[PDB]
Amino acid sequence: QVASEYLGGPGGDAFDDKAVAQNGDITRIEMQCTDVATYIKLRYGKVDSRQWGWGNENCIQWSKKGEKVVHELSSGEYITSAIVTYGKYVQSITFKTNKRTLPRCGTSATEKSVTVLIPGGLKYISGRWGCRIDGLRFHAKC
Amino acid sequence: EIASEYLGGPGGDAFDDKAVAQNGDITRIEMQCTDVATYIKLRYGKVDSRQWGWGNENCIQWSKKGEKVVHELSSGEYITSAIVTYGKYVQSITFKTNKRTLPRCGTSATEKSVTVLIPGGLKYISGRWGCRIDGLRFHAKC
Ligand SMILES: OC[C@H]1O[C@H](OC[C@H]2O[C@@H](O)[C@H](O)[C@@H](O)[C@@H]2O)[C@H](O)[C@@H](O)[C@@H]1O
Ligand SMILES: OC[C@H]1O[C@H](OC[C@H]2O[C@@H](O)[C@H](O)[C@@H](O)[C@@H]2O)[C@H](O)[C@@H](O)[C@@H]1O
Repeated sequence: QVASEYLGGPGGDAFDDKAVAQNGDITRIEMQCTDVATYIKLRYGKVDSRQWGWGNENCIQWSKKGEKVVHELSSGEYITSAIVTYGKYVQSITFKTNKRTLPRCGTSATEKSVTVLIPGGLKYISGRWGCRIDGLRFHAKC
Repeated sequence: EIASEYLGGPGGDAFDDKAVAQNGDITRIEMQCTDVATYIKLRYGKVDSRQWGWGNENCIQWSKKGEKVVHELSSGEYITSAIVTYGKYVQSITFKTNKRTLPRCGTSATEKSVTVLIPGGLKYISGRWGCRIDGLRFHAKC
């Protein structure tokens, strides 16, 4: 499908939820959130992706950890906007759906900012990960 | 049925290319470009819309005119995203296709920017126009 630019840095390892996303529309957003977003894990239909981020509890050597944040999406709800601040890593993520605006994951929003609009709803994400979210790319439905 | 938010201001007159777009897939982008974009005019198959912007030469009282740019799309090329900078008016537009990033229409600016994904490729545009492009909305094929 159509996809955004890659937003972030060259670290970590690549991930791509294309296949897992064939299980269904995004139904849930799970993230780990402190002054930065340290992982993301979407649910596609009934099937969670892997935890993309916070690879190891010893990641606490290099960033804060944060708290788990869960956003359950209702039937027919889809992500239509992502505001990302990023540099070497993704710093913060603000999602908005066709039904509501979700709180920012990552209280600091000082890095370069980009707003990606996804008419019809986000289908899935790809990017890079390790102890944090090194970068993200947003994929539309066609 | 999939369409972006409207990006721009309340001035000008509404336009909508839904009917003329029945003439075919977009084959050409014509714009007029100075420091800002002053009109847009897509070609649907063989058929142009009316010129959306630079209503008449008196508009030189309020902004520069600019020069005509034409991007010819090859068969099978479709517009997959647009980076739009806007406020009261559309300031600049950078179109991207499945094959290439195209030149921006308009130069650098301080206004708000968004990246619009256009799932399945752009079908047609709507918006508002007068002396320039008051706003744009992207209607996708998905
Ligand atoms: O996902 C971010 C980052 O995770 C891993 O690196 C963790 C830290 O390793 C230290 O050696 C380094 O000084 C820190 O900057 C790193 O955050 C992973 O190896 C790396 O590729 C990822 O970018
Ligand atoms: O599409 C831009 C604009 O075109 C027309 O207005 C031209 C200018 O008129 C002046 O009176 C005004 O002070 C300027 O801001 C305008 O650019 C049109 O009438 C208007 O609706 C459109 O917004």
